[PDB]
Amino acid sequence: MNKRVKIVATLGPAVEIRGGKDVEASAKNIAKLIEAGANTFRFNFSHGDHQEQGERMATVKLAEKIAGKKVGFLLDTKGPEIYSYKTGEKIRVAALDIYDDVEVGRQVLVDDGKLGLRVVAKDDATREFEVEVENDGIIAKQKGVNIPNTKIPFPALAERDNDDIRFGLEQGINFIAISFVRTAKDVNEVRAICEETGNGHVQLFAKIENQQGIDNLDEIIEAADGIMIARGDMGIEVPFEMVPVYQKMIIKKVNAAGKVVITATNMLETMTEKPRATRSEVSDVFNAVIDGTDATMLSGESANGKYPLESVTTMATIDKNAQALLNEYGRLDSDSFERNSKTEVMASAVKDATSSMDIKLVVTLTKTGHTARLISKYRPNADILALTFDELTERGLMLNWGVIPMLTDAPSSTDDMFEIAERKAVEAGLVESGDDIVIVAGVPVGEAVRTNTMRIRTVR
Amino acid sequence: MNKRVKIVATLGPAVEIRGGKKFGEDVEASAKNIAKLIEAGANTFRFNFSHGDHQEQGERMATVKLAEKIAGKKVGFLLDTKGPEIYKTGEKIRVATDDVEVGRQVLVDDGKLGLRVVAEVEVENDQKGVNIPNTKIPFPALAERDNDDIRFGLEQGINFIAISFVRTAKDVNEVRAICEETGNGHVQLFAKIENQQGIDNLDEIIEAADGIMIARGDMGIEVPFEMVPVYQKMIIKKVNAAGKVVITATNMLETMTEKPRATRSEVSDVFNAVIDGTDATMLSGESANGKYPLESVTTMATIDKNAQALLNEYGRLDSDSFERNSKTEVMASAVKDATSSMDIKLVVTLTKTGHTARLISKYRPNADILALTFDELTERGLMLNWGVIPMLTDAPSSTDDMFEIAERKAVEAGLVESGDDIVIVAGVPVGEAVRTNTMRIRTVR
Amino acid sequence: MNKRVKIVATLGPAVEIRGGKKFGEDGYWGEKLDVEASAKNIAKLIEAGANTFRFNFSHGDHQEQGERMATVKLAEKIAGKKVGFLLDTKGPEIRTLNVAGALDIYDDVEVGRQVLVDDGKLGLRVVFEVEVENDGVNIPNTKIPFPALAERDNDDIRFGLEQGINFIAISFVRTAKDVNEVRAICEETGNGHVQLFAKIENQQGIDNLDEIIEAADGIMIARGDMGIEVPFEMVPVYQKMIIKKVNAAGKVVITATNMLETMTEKPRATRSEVSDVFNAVIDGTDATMLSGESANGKYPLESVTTMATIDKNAQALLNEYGRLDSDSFERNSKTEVMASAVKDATSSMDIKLVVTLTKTGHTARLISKYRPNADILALTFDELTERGLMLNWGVIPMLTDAPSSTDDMFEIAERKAVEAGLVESGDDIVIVAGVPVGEAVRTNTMRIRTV
Amino acid sequence: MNKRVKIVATLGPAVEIKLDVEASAKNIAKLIEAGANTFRFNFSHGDHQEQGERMATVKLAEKIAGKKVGFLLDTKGPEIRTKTGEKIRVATKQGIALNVAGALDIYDDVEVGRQVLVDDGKLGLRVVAKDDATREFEVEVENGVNIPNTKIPFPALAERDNDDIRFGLEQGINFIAISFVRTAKDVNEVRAICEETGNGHVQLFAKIENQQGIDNLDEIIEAADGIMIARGDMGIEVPFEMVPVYQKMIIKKVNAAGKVVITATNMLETMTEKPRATRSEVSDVFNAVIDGTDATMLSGESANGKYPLESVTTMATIDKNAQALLNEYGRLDSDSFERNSKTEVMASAVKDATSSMDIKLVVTLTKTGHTARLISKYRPNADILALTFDELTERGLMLNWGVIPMLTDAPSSTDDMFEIAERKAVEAGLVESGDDIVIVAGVPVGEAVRTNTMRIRTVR
Ligand SMILES: O=P(O)(O)OC[C@H]1O[C@](O)(COP(=O)(O)O)[C@@H](O)[C@@H]1O
Ligand SMILES: O=P(O)(O)OC[C@H]1O[C@](O)(COP(=O)(O)O)[C@@H](O)[C@@H]1O
Ligand SMILES: O=P(O)(O)OC[C@H]1O[C@](O)(COP(=O)(O)O)[C@@H](O)[C@@H]1O
Ligand SMILES: O=P(O)(O)OC[C@H]1O[C@](O)(COP(=O)(O)O)[C@@H](O)[C@@H]1O
Repeated sequence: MNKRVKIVATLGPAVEIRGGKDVEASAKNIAKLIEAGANTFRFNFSHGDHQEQGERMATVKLAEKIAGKKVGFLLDTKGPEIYSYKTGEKIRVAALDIYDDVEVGRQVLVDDGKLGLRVVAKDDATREFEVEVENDGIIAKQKGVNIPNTKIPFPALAERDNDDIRFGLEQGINFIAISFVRTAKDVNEVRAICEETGNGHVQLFAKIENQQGIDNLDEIIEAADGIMIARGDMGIEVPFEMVPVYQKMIIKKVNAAGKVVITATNMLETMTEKPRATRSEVSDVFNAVIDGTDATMLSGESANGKYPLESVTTMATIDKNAQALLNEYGRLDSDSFERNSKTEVMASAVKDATSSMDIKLVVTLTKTGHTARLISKYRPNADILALTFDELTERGLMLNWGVIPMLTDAPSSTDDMFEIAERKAVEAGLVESGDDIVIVAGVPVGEAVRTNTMRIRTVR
Repeated sequence: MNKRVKIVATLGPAVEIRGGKKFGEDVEASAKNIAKLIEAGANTFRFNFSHGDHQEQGERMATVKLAEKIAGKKVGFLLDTKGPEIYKTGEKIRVATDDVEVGRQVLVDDGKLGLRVVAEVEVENDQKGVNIPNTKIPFPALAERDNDDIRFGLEQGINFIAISFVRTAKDVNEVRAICEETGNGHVQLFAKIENQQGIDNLDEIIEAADGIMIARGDMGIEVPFEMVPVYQKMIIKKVNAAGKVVITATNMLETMTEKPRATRSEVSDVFNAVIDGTDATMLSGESANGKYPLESVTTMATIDKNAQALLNEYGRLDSDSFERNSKTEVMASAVKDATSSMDIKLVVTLTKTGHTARLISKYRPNADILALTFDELTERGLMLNWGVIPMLTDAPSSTDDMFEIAERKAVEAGLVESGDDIVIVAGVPVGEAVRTNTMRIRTVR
Repeated sequence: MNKRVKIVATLGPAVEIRGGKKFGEDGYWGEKLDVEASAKNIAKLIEAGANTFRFNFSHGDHQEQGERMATVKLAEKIAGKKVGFLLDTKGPEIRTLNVAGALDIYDDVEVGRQVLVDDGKLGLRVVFEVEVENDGVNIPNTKIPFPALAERDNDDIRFGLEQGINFIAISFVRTAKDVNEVRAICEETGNGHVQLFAKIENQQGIDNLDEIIEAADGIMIARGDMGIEVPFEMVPVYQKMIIKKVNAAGKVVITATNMLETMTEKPRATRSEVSDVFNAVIDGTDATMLSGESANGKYPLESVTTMATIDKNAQALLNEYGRLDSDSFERNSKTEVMASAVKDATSSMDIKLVVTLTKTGHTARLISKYRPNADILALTFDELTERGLMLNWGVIPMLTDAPSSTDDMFEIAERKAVEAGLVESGDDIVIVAGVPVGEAVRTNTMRIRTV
Repeated sequence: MNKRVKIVATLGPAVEIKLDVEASAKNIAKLIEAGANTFRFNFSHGDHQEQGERMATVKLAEKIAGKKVGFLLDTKGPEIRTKTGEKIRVATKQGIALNVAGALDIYDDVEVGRQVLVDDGKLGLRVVAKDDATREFEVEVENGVNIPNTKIPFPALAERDNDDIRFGLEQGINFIAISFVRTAKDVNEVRAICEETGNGHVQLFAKIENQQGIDNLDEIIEAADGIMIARGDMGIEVPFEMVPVYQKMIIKKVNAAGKVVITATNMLETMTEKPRATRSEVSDVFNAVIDGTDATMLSGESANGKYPLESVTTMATIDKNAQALLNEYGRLDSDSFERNSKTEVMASAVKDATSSMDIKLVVTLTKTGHTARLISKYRPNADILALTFDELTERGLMLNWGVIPMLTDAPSSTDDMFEIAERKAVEAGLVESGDDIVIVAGVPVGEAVRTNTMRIRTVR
């Protein structure tokens, strides 16, 4: 019984066992988050340096060979960043001069948006904001400041970020989560690097963190390969009771576009410290599966928590069960999609087959992962083994709902792709004799040009 | 545009030209006539054995075999068995023989004169056929008058038998005993429902039979005349659910027996038979013995063709409720999906027995269904399934590309042209595949 | 079991006794109309379920029409039930050519048009030099400038309003203008209460269907001529699309022509005629019509009774097979939302009767738009609005005293229902009214009450 | 814009100022202004005396806030109070060991292969052998005491339970949540106390904490007046990954029954020691409102947190956003209910009017509060003003979805309840001139059994 929601697990020091408190030891430890249900590790280049990142990547390539399973490599960029008080205390506040881009009536928030300073006056002397306090609270050395609803001219791509992804593209990554995507352009420029440097295979998840990115969700979905729902920044930058509705609506739109969405931040946050999750958190990751998410993500829980292995297995088991109730309660609705291509109508016909019968497995023989993404779109009640013929495409499919990618030789004009499909499934022990599978391919290899053939086969 | 609903035309004198003189005033003359019913959209000729001798039926079936040669199209051959058979308000009268309750009605001449038995009968309103509604009278499940006729038919070469006055599975099974004992298992059996006992046992009759003939004449006398609309909707639904074929019969373009144009109730009634889900519509008297036989076929074909353009909006069958009971079904379902997802011009099934062509027809895709079959008897046996166009082809070799043969037979048929998308289903590889197991979406070159 | 689908029975010589002799007995014409004998012939059609009589002003002079309407006013008193009076206009016409208003059609019949003869059985193709194509006169797809209202129709409608009619059925409606011109006669002469049914009978009438329904009080599908003027195999699609639309408009539809035609000669209808009446009801029609079958046929009483039982049986299956859908309606007024809530109530429990205290019949029309699964008793306060309700689906009109501001209309409602013989005790009814009387502007209260 | 989803706030030291009261009265007072609808006194963290004066404190809180609220008492209910491989032992013996509630021999009920979870389902002791002769247990360590999936005959009515139920009924309460309900009888011998005392008007909420209570859900719902989903204990008694399944299915069965349902546990949990909620917490609160819950519960977040007023104002914000997405995402579907009574069917028409037109308010003239409970079940798109004529059913409606309980003098047989209906709502500040409202009542008053008539009126 396989887990179909993918897990994106952030890495950090928690798994890195430093001289007993060291590669092959902590590679044998992250190879355990792989066996536990992690499909992609996140490297947040906001909390490390290239020397620390470049190392923690060669050590995961070690764990893949320990565990036998491969995983995806995702770089998260850093992107635009910016004494206890009591109410009414009118004060003020001081590399871009954001002076004329924040206006009166805005709100300046410090630390997880925990202290509000409404800007009441435009002091123009020392270029300062005459603000005042709305609630008692702190300002600590170096904590996040968000000025919501403002459109501060941050670069489409900050070169701090430019250098970061360029280093990732040369170690060997598969995805880039772009932080603070406000327009399609913030995506296009990271795209222009992936093609310039010869890495068209990389997939871009835009992170939606503020109102600029929600009011542009369409044109961003169009330009990106996925959406990461960075709820943290979004839950400061827009009303905190609107991220449940914005999350339901993002998962639906992104599924409609045939792309991947990842639901992020705070999913098992207690389990950073304590060894068990609140039932508010088991509710959350469960509901993300019913809203249609491709993948659930661990941030702090996996990177710098006491229980890194525990929060993967936890998510894994919640995800595993919540998949069992998508028939009854599922919110995605494939029956409303326009089938906009021959491969997509085929993907529909496969969903129909799994609804009509007990299909154990769908197999697709796919060069670029297109029919695998499209089958995944329709969320069949069966797992999708995607036989592809190049590791980059294989790794590129590891966040798609239900997809199990697997390398095999590109087939010649003279070999039953249908026996190959049965053979590779059984080798993987995903089907036992008498199981029914749905195999799709473009046949005959040579004249096919797209997936064009659906076959129902019972395993010998 | 191809007529999906099939027409069963009852044969008789109205087209048979005897010594140059028409009916009511020579097989080559009558063959050029029958050739015109065929191009007009007759898919199957009916031979009602209830009115005719064995000399007559033999000679007509002669005439249509020539008609196919003239017409360049084949049709099916249907034998209608005859089977079981038999004053003013207040006159008191008796009649002479255990199955008739004192309370039953007797009706002489086509259910118009009413004898309500009281011990002895009494008239109720102001060698004839008699009905006794709501009685389980033990007519032989297999009569002998019929037993001889059926054997006489299978002799000549027939594809269907319509069993008059079915009321239990026994009445069909014993006619199916005769077909697989003469080595014509290939013959398909329509169970005419005509009375309450038929309707009460309709499920077991559907199961035994290959299809129902909704026999509305007798059925109008035997059940209350205002429930046959209700029965017609519920029989078409159930037969369809059982992957079988339902003919809707008698009185359809009635006044076209005498006048050149149909009443607006008649047009409405053919029209609604399609919307309810009929596989076929039937002309009885209208084409057997009537002044405008070809105009009756042409009118029904024109009506049938329109009503199918509205099956999506108005249509009553609903394939989403069906349970796919075999791997061939879930692929029939998956074909219907394909035709819903994009503009598909034709379904092509390569089919040894026509099983696959029937499950596809069952699902009623929005596309015609070209059936590529390898013997004349499977071919003719598919001519009453909704939307199936039977086309004889050479059995594909172990090297032939059957998706190519599907395209070439369809372009030969003139059912497709360069640009059209088609769905093609097959058993691959040929011979070793136990059932249709492959679906292809092919663009026509 | 009250028949909720109303019937329109055309009257004619078939029910009329002329000196002991029935219609067709040798020497029946130029005799003495036995009016009291003819009145209890007619009176039995009324009991058998005829809800309104059609006087077809194409096959009668003004005196014979005037006399028959008299006989029907008697028949009511025998039957102890009242019916509506319907005038069917002659309309624009051409016959073998004689044209109405002696018009010259020559400058607007283009070439490539058809010319049909006798019930559309023989075709003539304009090349008028015209060729025969196969072995009354219609000219499909033309816009012959027939006056929006001729004069013979003007005089027919006026004679009829004088006698006292409740409905007019306007022949060959091509646009709203044909309707608004008869609506002006009706208002000009005091008869603003009269209701107009447009007969859609041709391509321009169908092309203009929306604006016509907007002008009229409802539609008479006259499938006869419609099937000569448009491709015969469309009449079903048009029947279904007109019923759905006239219902979305909360107006009345009548399905008509050849419905039980075999019964005009032989005494039992064919299977396709029983089919046709059944499907009309399942389609959504308020009303089924008889023409020849009841006017000059050998079994007018039987054809009425047959239509009634098909209609009574068909209605019991509207819940399954029924084509109309009151769920997609937009409720455009507070009375409609009350109509909606009545219909919801008759769906949650068994309701044997809905009652409405209606001054104008509005609430009655809006309730019957929603096709609740009960009967509708309309208690109205004059014979004009009572009779005017008589072709609305499921509506039983009954005249009662206008309630006073010191009256329980809910007890009035129960008392009248028990008087009519529709309820017994323990039955559940929905009652609807504007309370308090003389202060409520509109039907604003519903109540569920045990008899 | 009023709030329809009710809040149950648990009171504790956190709002109270020796214990003063007039100072504690004006903390509790703005909890009511925030949205707190019913106060919960968990009678397992305090004696009869202290919890007595807190109920005295809130009723003057009521009269400074200018709104009345409800009184819920949670029984202590049944209880058992007391690294890998360690083969320890634990004893069934009493007064030696387990502090079984009211003392019991729990031996011949806990079979081998069960599981003894000490310290909040923290530690796991897999029972491996039974010492039939001694009667103790032989366990083996795996990774308060809960023993899942066993029918321990816990005191169906302990006198410790019997004691505090009677002190509440004397002090003026409204609801009793009954802990660890496992059969119908656990509500009967507490309802038999209420009818006894002359307090049949009080309503009982079965707290479902264990598996027996989930196997017996139907007959308990039949016997109780509501369910409190105690996701605290439930997460330990059943597999933690199914409490979101069981929560969704509980709320459905409870709302089909026409009874109240409360989502409790861990809901705004971080809002105890931190000032803003996790994004998994807000999604949790949000989802239970889409699930169709009548009320949402704060425990320690208002009983002993740093931010009790803020926990209620935030929960009040999430409830009023989720309520506005009920016509789109709502899991409850009233179109499937059978309409059993003539009051159900009148409630069904009120629903109809709120979907046929803009209905600002539905008003019920009710005495039992029945009609207001049938209307609430069908969840009309509008608030419910329930007029009833005594503070002893006025209080009991305060946990029903959407209903604003308001008291006035019972009407005379010579009046139009409708006029007084329009008159309360205008005084109540819920409607202005032109508002369309739906009034339901039984007429004529003094000779009419059930709720009888429905009227549509536009506010004078
Ligand atoms: O059916 P569509 O959307 O036109 O996709 C067809 C395209 O996808 C491809 O078939 C790639 O498909 P796979 O990567 O799934 O094998 C291309 O050859 C082809 O051009
Ligand atoms: O898939 P099902 O319904 O079990 O039926 C399969 C059977 O019908 C057949 O497929 C025949 O099908 P066709 O005649 O339509 O090719 C047999 O080969 C097989 O025994
Ligand atoms: O609710 P609506 O459609 O605006 O109807 C309002 C009209 O209905 C009427 O009550 C007519 O109603 P009744 O004839 O049914 O009594 C008028 O007085 C009123 O102006
Ligand atoms: O639910 P039912 O069967 O209509 O019964 C209605 C019940 O509610 C009551 O009408 C109470 O109604 P209220 O809501 O006005 O208090 C009782 O008279 C009656 O027993």
